[PDB]
Amino acid sequence: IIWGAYAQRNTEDHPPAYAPGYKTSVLRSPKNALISIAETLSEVTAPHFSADKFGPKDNDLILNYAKDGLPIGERVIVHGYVRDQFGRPVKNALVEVWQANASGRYRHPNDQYIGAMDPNFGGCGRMLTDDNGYYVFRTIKPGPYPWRNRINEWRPAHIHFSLIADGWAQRLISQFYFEGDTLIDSCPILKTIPSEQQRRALIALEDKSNFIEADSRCYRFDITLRGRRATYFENDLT
Amino acid sequence: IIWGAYAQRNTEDHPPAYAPGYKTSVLRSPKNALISIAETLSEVTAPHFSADKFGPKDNDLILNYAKDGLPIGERVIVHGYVRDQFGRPVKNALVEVWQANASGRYRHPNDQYIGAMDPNFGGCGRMLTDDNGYYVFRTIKPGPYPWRNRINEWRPAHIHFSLIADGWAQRLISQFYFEGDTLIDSCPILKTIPSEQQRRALIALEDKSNFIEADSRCYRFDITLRGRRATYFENDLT
Amino acid sequence: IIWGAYAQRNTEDHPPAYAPGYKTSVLRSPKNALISIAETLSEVTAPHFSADKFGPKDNDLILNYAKDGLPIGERVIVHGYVRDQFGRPVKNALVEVWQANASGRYRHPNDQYIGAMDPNFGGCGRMLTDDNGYYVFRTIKPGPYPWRNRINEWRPAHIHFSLIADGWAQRLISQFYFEGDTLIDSCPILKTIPSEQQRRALIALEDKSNFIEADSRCYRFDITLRGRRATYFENDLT
Amino acid sequence: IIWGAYAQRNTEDHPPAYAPGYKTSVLRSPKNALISIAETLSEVTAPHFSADKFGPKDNDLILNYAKDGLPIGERVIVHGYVRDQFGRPVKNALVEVWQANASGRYRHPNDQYIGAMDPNFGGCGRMLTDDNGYYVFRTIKPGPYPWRNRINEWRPAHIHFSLIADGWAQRLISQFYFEGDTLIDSCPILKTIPSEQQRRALIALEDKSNFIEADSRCYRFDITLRGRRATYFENDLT
Amino acid sequence: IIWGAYAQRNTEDHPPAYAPGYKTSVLRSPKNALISIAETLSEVTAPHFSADKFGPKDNDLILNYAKDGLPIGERVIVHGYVRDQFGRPVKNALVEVWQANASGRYRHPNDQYIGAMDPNFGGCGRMLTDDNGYYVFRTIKPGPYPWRNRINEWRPAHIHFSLIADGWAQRLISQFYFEGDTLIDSCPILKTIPSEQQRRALIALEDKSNFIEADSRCYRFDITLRGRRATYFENDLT
Amino acid sequence: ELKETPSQTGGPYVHIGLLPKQANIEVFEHNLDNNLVQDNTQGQRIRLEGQVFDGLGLPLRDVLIEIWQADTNGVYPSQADTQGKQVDPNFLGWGRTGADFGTGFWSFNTIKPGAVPGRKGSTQAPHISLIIFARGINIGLHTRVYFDDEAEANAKDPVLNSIEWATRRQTLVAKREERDGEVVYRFDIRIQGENETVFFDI
Amino acid sequence: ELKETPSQTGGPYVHIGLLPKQANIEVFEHNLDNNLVQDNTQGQRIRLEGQVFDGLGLPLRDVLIEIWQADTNGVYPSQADTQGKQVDPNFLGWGRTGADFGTGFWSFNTIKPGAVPGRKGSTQAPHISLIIFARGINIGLHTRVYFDDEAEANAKDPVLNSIEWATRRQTLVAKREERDGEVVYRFDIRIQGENETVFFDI
Amino acid sequence: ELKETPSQTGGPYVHIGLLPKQANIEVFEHNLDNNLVQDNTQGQRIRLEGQVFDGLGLPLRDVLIEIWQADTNGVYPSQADTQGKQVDPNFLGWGRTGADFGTGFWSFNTIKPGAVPGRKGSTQAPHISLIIFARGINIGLHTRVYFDDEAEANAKDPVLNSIEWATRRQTLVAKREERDGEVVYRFDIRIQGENETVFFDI
Amino acid sequence: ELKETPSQTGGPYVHIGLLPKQANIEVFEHNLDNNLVQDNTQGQRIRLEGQVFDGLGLPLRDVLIEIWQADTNGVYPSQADTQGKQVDPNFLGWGRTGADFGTGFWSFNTIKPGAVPGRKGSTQAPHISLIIFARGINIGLHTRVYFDDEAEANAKDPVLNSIEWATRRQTLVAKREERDGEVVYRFDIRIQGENETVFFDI
Ligand SMILES: [Fe+3]
Ligand SMILES: [Fe+3]
Ligand SMILES: [Fe+3]
Ligand SMILES: [Fe+3]
Repeated sequence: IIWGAYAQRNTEDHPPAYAPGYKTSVLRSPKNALISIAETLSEVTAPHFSADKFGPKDNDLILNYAKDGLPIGERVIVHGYVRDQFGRPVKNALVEVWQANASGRYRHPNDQYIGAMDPNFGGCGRMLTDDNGYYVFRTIKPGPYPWRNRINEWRPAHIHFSLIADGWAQRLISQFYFEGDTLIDSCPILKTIPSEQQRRALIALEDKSNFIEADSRCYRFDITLRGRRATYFENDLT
Repeated sequence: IIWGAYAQRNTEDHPPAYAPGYKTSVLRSPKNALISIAETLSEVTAPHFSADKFGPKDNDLILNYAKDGLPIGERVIVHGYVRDQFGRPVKNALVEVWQANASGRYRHPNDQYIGAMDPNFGGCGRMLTDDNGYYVFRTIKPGPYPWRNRINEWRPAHIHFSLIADGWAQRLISQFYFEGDTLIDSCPILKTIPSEQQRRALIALEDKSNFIEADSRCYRFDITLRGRRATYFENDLT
Repeated sequence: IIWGAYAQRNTEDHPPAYAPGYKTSVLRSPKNALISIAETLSEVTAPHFSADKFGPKDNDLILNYAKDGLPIGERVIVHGYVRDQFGRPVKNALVEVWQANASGRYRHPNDQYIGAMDPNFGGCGRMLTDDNGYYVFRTIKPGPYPWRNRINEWRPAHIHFSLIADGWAQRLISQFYFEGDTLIDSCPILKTIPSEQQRRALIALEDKSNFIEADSRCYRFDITLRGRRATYFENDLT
Repeated sequence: IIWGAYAQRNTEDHPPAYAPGYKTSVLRSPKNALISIAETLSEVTAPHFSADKFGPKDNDLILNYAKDGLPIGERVIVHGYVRDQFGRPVKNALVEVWQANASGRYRHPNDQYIGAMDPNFGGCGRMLTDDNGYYVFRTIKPGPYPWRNRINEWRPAHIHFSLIADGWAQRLISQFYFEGDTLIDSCPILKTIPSEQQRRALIALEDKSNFIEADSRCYRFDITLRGRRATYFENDLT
Repeated sequence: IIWGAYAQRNTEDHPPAYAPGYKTSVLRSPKNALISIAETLSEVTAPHFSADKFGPKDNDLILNYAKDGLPIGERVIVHGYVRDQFGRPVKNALVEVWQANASGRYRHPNDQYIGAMDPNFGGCGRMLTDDNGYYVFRTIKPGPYPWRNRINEWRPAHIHFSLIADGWAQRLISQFYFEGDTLIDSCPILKTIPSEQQRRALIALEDKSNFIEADSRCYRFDITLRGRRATYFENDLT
Repeated sequence: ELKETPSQTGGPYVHIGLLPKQANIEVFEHNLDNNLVQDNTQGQRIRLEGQVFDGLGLPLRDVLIEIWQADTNGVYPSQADTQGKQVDPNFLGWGRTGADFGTGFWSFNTIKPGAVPGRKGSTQAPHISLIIFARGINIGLHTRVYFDDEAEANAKDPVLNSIEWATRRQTLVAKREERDGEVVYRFDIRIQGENETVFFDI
Repeated sequence: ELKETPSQTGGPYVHIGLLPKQANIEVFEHNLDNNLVQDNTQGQRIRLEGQVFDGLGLPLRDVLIEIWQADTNGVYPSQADTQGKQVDPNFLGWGRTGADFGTGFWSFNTIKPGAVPGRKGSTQAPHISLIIFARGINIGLHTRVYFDDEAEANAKDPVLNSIEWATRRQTLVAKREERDGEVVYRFDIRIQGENETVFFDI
Repeated sequence: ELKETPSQTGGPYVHIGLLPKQANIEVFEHNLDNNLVQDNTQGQRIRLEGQVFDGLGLPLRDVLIEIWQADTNGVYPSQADTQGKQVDPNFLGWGRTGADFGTGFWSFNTIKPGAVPGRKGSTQAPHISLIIFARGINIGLHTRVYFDDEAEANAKDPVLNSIEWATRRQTLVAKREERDGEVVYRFDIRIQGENETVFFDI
Repeated sequence: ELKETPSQTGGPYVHIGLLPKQANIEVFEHNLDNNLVQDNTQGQRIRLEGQVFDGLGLPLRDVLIEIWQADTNGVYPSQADTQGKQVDPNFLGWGRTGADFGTGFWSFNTIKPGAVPGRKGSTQAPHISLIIFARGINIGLHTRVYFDDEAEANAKDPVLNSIEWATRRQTLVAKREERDGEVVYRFDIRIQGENETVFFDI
């Protein structure tokens, strides 16, 4: 198989750059339209990360920062699959996540929220997807986060995730939420996304059969990245 | 992959132990609730049966008991797949079936039904599922069976089946019926099952494309067993 | 009848000037709102074109540029009526059209599309509507056109048309498409139009009864222009 | 796996032999009913074609006949999968296609249509499906074809295809159309097919994600052939 | 305006030639399909009938045969318009009608129905449409007619009509019925027509506002004939 | 756009309205008939006769026939004729008749038509357009009558050559005869079976 | 379970895609033809020829034909053949041709097939599977060609005996002839009417 | 009541249909151009030139422009003109041109228009109605060109005074120049940003 | 076919998960950083630094940046590179950093990339692909960094020439400087307003 370029990103399935409802986007959004280009080797290539460099607890947010005891909060496992738009699994992709603790408090110098800090929780982890595009990490369910967009704004509970896969054109950063959270319907950030079906694509579903008795609950969340088209005639990539 | 315990049996997808409509269950059902336990090696292990011990006609109820001639009745083939709840195929599982003959008469000392006995039909067979969880046997379609629950009770045509797979927790015995049988809607035994969707899970479907011309008809019936969860963190099984 | 001014153009039935989805409009759209004015003789008058100046093949795109042979493509006839919003026919209006060839290739210096050029096709014609506002021309159905808005953008097959009628306020340029073209639902340019009913107003309908056997197919497309109101009291136009 | 015979062709999913609406079928349709037979080695076997004999441009109708330049018309790629009715892929099946050019003109001595001939287009190609039953060819989208059934009859744009696979019983010749073509609803030939769902099975779908920027559009079209049943008991084939 | 050929007759809007339900059609219907031809002067021309030859009572079936008194039956007026499929009125077309009397008895040697003959009723008339395609005649409403298709067959009340207009291709003979007649839903002859909308096109509607007090009732019935297409390019008719 | 009014059979009593006199009904002073030749009609007189047979080889005794033709110079007495030539002022070009209730024979007294222009500058062989109406016939059947003594013209006729099944072309050619001094062309129409007459959708 | 893709006529120009050279199109270097005999092909050479007639007794001048057969020993050059015998390494067993645009004649140069095993241990008489494609034909018509010089084998053939209307069996038997030293089997196919060829749904 | 057909951009190749010669297409004998002055046209000749700039201050090299104006006496060569005065018989009053593909400059050779009557008995200052079409422009942009040497008339112009933002009025005034003996009015149009040209909805 | 997972802003605390140490979180032994040069990395060392400014001309003090580039020979350390050349075994080609919370400055220590093959046999000028993530930014912004000392190569670069607004091309060219003996390219990114940096949809 001789691969061609990645399929065109469908701008309609993503939030626009300018979204007045999400205030900080007003000054941090280009006024000019993005210039689309035909892909070259630069856009279809991406770095490789060896698993040798990852620690044993890198995907365990419950223990990778635990000092004196366990973090306070809801023990939950999150897993799922990473595929490209054509359904092909994405192997060995770097998945990085970060979140606030159970109080909705981030371990970051710029966070002054009254929510209590957890000395045993860090809030960040990472993993590589396997040959089936499968990924899995453990964590404490994050609490909603109050922030200043409009004075009384509240982010629904959420986990930040980033992916670096096979092509630079696939570079993606986003956030996923938990099924049933009532704050999902009023979040200005989630509302930057035009369609309803795309908003639901960011919701992790309760996976009851995979709950671990007297231990942890579990959420299922699949991620879809752009996919490459195969070439059967001219190969103009190079 | 390090396997954990089998997912919890969903009591709601099964008949309760006490079902007044099915009379004999009144005295043969515990009054106390079942005590749920965390699984150990005992519950996740099961015996292995070598195919060497099975005869060539073990899965052919039309010929495994034929003496002077062929059994009287509807020549039908029944096949399908055995999977665990997570969709994984169940390999080399022991499947045992037994049924009445075309008259709705069982070859059993305790059966005095006026329905005629067939000297060339036994009513029992067995098989092992293959690597894809596929199974297949041949038989004579069983006739409905009159029995005494309420004086004029009639079991719809049915075949009894039993499975012994990879884990003791999977041990299952049940019965399947044939699509279209009008007796299905009034059977007290089938009605012990709470939901309608679960009742339909016991109906073998007509598989017309797999009919064998001038020979046999065919029914498709898939069986679903409990499945094990994978473990990615602590392994408390042992 | 003493004519007054043309009815106000309904800005809601037209695309706005600023349409981010259609990239080049970002820098070529006024930031200030249009200033509406009461009409004067300047806005209600327009030039007159004598048919004496038009050639016999001006409305025949199949033959007006044919040199050695006929153009390659789908022989189609397009006709319809030009009316003002009040249903009155628009007589002797200048209709000018231009399009790409069957390959979706325009005969224009700035077009480098790989689509093949047709030495016998020019792609432009013109006509004057008759006393009933009726117009008719012949052409080769244009093929879809790939262009760079987003890298893989494709214009559905279309024909460009321009009208100069009785009043300058009526000056209109637009494009019409062909019924059934699946590219119609994803075109960013066609989507600049707010309502769905207005988008459909640009679709030429298959006119099967007017097909010419073993020769040409036919499409029906009516155009509606702004219309003047009659005055029965004060005449402030002058 | 010991294969048996192919499943019975479902006469209801195909046009009858006698179809008055399609005039030439009146004298070229048997008056007697077809005589069904049990299959033998003759019906389940078929020839094998080595790829060694195929040229590099056999599946490229844009270039396999190009002499001085490129053909005039819509550059389109057509791909899809060939499966048997049971979903199994059909490997190394010979696929042969032929069509008219962009003018709806066939390169055939008996075609006198006024539509212009393209000196650089032949209108025929062939391929072998791969191990996944996948096939792919390039071509110019054919223009509708006027013909004499009723005097003003018009075939919607279409491509003729033929398949020779694993069994003679699978021998199939047909035609596929393009999504959105309005001529599809009035074609007497397409109407010879009884059901609506079967008519839609001959429509190639627009595959926008597989469009190649500034180059070609793409259609997806899957073909389903008859499939063989497996045998687990008597093998009467021979 | 340079006229071309008449639009193709839509065979789907007419009864087929072979209609088993209408018995006599079995032996009087060609087995071969009709051969469609491109029209010539022969098909687009037709005879002209001067009104000078028509008598004053030719369109009055109540009086044109009255000898000693008036016919027995329901005095009804029938009028309507004759247009071509494009809505143009058909001027000076010859309209000829004939029907049975109020007893459902025809004044024809071959009619032996027990229904009583009316010495003052003939059952035939004729007219020419005016410049607006308007026609009008007076008559006695015909009674249903028993006939032998199946032994107890009954024609709903009906009037036979024939038209000879501007082109031979327009030659048409048919029958119209009266709104509300319950026999309409079971007539084998009316059922030879495929669609329901076409069957309703033969029903004369009650025109209450045009009833003439203490005199006659009135029915409205419009007739549509094939229409010619205009030619704007080549004129191959001759 | 409107759909054409659906056709229906003329029925067994079609004579009442189209040929009153044959049904013994005298209501009209001027009755349309099967005689197209007037006193000053130009051209050679001819008689067109024959029968119409069903699928059993039996004649229809209730069929009604009409013909439409050009004058001796190939000009139709119709405002739709675009030839620019003056047509015979004493020729209607149309006629109607009915088979005999007893024998099934029909006939017309007319003139042999002149060659009429075909499409794209071609020339059609002399012919008469004919239509059949009757019980059992849902839509009037169209056909043409050519003459066997015009072999050269027929061989070049566009319509006859548009029939790909060559053996059927002969079903449209009437045979010339001469009862004494009168010219008679026999044209038998066969709706079904062998030698089935070619019918057109015009 | 999926439904089989619906069939459609091959159309009048079926030659473009299946027999390019006959349509005067040279695009392929290797063109599939009606010659199944190679240099080292075993068995006695034979020529299969004939015509295909419509309901009017007229030959189809646009029909396309294909045949599928076993080698001289009754073994099909197909991986689906389960006989366990080695097939002739120089035999494709398949061929395609088209009737002549002018005369309607078609022909194949092949080998007379050996007896092939039937169902339930029976033996089939030598035969060639043939299929017809053409304008007017909605689904390819299947039939078989048996040989008249194999009377004894034909009398015991399972397929021929599965046809209860005995008089129709003969329509499947080709007649042997000998143009000089070459063996020729004439096989005429009649789609409609009398002596209509038997067609199978396989 | 019907809705007006929705507008769409003229597109980058608008020249094909409106200015064929600029796209190197010779199909018409009579080509509409940017020259409104004929041999016997009355009034003082003037040249109107300039450029159209986008939001980046860059000229549009694919814009098409048209102008509509009255004759030297303020009478439009239109049947819609109700002044009752005779218009210049040698003046179309309309012209079309396209920016240069390389430089972006456009120009028209015309006549300076006479004052035209305004609404309610007012008098408009001399002006030319101009419209802009181009890729990126969804609906043709309307504007007017006034002349700086008509300061007194402009000060009393109804349209210019209907613009409440006084500082914008100047964007509609072209500057007079004199290349030798020819009068030239420079009129630059700015679609976006500072000094954005006033656009009207007429 | 599935739709791509919708993008969301990285948020103000993006450092927690992508640059833990900058957020004072020590959880990983191996931390990804902004240093692409290793001991045996080939090519001339260079420092890429600058700031990112918002629509007010103020630097973003919470922006995160990543770069992707080829080695000194124009080969990407990616299995997707099809050049067939051996890449520098001691080069990841990727790096990540964050603006300083106080000043807004960011920087990377890397190597100047070699020319990489363009589409259709063209050659791209040396460049580094860069992406911007931050609060207020809904989708990562893509752009490229070219070098001013490669004027000849830039003039022929396909991507730079695909930008029709020529004046914007310069926003993608970093300026070379030399703090003592070290080579430094300054690249300031402006998200909005004048001199707005060109952003690509790749
Ligand atoms: Fe009647
Ligand atoms: Fe075709
Ligand atoms: Fe365009
Ligand atoms: Fe957050």
